[PDB]
Amino acid sequence: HVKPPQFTWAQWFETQHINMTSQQCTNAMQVINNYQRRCKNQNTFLLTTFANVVNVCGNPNMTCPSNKTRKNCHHSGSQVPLIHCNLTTPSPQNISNCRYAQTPANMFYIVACDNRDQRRDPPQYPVVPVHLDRII
Repeated sequence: HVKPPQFTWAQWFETQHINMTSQQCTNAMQVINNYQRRCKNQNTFLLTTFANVVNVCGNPNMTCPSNKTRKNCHHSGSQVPLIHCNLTTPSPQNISNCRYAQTPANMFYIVACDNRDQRRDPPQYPVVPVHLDRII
C-alpha cells in the first residue's frame, strides 16, 4: 500500500476509511482517487469516529487475516455500520468520471495499529490505526 507524501499512515487511514465526505460513494471516492491518482476498485468507509478506532487499537492483539505474519491487528468487538464502495465505471485518464456503487452493511472490522509518526502525528494519540485489514 502507498499514500501521498503529505499524510502519515494514520492520516491516510482517516482519509480513506473515516472521513466519508459525502454519503454517496461516487462523490466520496473522488477525494481518495484524486489523492492516489487512480480509481480504487473497492473501498470501505466505517461509519464510526477516529477516536473509536483508536480505542479498538486497545483491544487484544490478533493475527492480521490479510498479512498473517503480522500481529498488530485488533478486532472491533462489535459490529459497526459501514459502506462499501465498488467501482462500476473506470476512467483512468479522467479520474473524476469514475463511478461507484454502494453497499451499506453492519459488520465487524479488523484494524492494524502502530505507534504514531513521531514528527507528524499529534501526541494526542500514541497508538493509531494504519490499515483496514478485513471486514467481516
